[PDB]
Amino acid sequence: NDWHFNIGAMYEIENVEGYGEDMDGLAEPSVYFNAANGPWRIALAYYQEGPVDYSAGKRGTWFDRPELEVHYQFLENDDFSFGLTGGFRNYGYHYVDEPGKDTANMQRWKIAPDWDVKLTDDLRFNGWLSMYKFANDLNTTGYADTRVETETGLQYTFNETVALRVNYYLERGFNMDDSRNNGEFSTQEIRAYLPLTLGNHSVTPYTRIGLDRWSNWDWQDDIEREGHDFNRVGLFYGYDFQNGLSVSLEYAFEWQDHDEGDSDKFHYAGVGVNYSF
Ligand SMILES: CCCCCCCCO[C@@H]1O[C@H](CO)[C@@H](O)[C@H](O)[C@H]1O
Ligand SMILES: CCCCCCCCO[C@@H]1O[C@H](CO)[C@@H](O)[C@H](O)[C@H]1O
Ligand SMILES: CCCCCCCCO[C@@H]1O[C@H](CO)[C@@H](O)[C@H](O)[C@H]1O
Ligand SMILES: CCCCCCCCO[C@@H]1O[C@H](CO)[C@@H](O)[C@H](O)[C@H]1O
Ligand SMILES: CCCCCCCCO[C@@H]1O[C@H](CO)[C@@H](O)[C@H](O)[C@H]1O
Ligand SMILES: CCCCCCCCO[C@@H]1O[C@H](CO)[C@@H](O)[C@H](O)[C@H]1O
Ligand SMILES: CCCCCCCCO[C@@H]1O[C@H](CO)[C@@H](O)[C@H](O)[C@H]1O
Ligand SMILES: CCCCCCCCO[C@@H]1O[C@H](CO)[C@@H](O)[C@H](O)[C@H]1O
Ligand SMILES: CCCCCCCCCCCC[N+](C)(C)[O-]
Ligand SMILES: OC[C@H]1O[C@@H](O)[C@H](O)[C@@H](O)[C@@H]1O
Repeated sequence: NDWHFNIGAMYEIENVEGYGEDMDGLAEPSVYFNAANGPWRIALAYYQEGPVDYSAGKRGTWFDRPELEVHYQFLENDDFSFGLTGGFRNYGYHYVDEPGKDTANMQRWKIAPDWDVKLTDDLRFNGWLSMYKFANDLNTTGYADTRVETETGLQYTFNETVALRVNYYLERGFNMDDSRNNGEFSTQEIRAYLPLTLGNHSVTPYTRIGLDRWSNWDWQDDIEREGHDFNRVGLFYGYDFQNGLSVSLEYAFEWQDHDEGDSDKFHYAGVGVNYSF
């Protein structure tokens, strides 16, 4: 048909309390492009994660992450939309003072059906399920070869200005390859959002309530990545000029109730820009 394209840049931040120092902030630059015809979406992304910049470069384990995906929109229509994504991703780890470690490259393969089913003129049952295989350098990297993920639930529309999404979120890492044991975990949350849609402004308060969560790792005392889920309240802002230029702001406070002397607390901040054409 016609072709559509986007390009954008997002910069995110993730902190931990207190003052302190617990050590001491992540930074997540990233850029994307997508296109754009028909039931076909082509996407590529570049992401990178590491400690808060200050680079001599005396950094700390960081990692970069090319991404490519293609999405096929089988059926779209007000009754029952259905869709699919295959994805490939590469984690390019660079360890900095982790004895026994220099560098890793683990791949992730992704198969994610998605859906939007009408229930009434005010209720929808939308969602995505996502199946992954992770490939090389697992021992080094700690991932677990297989992982399921899904966020699905109900949307109710008060009117063109206010909506309510309440979802079940589930994330299981497990190993298909007995015997490997590394990165096994399970997360369950309820997620609730109230997308406010005020002309060009867009605000969404939201929250994640953990149902049950267990891991194999970050407690006493392992380093941090995927995944990695916390109770949070957050708010997302978004503005569309109709240029084709949008920007966004998001902030979220996350906690973990504990039995130590008190409890671990996190901050997320996140600005984006997107341009359509
Ligand atoms: C893909 C590129 C998106 C924009 C990159 C983020 C721009 C800011 O880069 C920033 O340098 C500054 C040091 O004062 C700080 O504000 C940030 O912590 C640092 O990462
Ligand atoms: C990644 C997007 C590819 C777009 C190709 C379909 C046509 C849209 O843009 C196209 O660029 C092509 C060369 O790049 C030419 O064949 C077309 O004449 C030009 O219109
Ligand atoms: C720009 C739109 C033209 C369609 C691009 C080629 C695909 C047309 O063919 C489609 O592909 C599907 C596989 O994804 C199959 O279910 C069927 O062969 C068909 O519906
Ligand atoms: C045969 C080894 C790879 C050859 C290059 C292209 C074929 C890759 O095909 C497969 O993609 C799968 C995605 O689900 C992965 O699980 C596998 O690691 C891979 O072998
Ligand atoms: C995301 C918002 C959650 C509320 C929507 C689902 C509430 C579950 O309630 C259900 O709703 C159906 C629609 O009338 C009723 O017909 C069912 O009998 C009832 O069990
Ligand atoms: C509208 C939002 C729906 C919330 C549903 C909460 C209960 C979900 O059902 C869940 O199915 C899981 C499959 O992994 C089981 O393992 C869990 O025991 C069960 O709680
Ligand atoms: C994972 C790194 C942070 C990116 C967060 C994107 C915006 C806020 O996270 C939420 O995720 C949902 C996924 O189903 C989106 O549908 C919501 O609109 C969005 O508010
Ligand atoms: C995606 C590309 C981003 C380029 C952004 C360049 C603009 C720099 O952003 C700066 O914001 C500050 C607010 O604290 C103001 O004080 C400055 O006037 C402004 O230049
Ligand atoms: C189960 C229904 C729950 C309603 C959904 C509202 C979730 C948003 C959380 C609000 C936090 C934002 N606030 C109010 C502090 O500004
Ligand atoms: O569509 C929302 C997307 O969010 C991402 O964070 C998930 O990893 C994808 O599987 C999902 O499709």
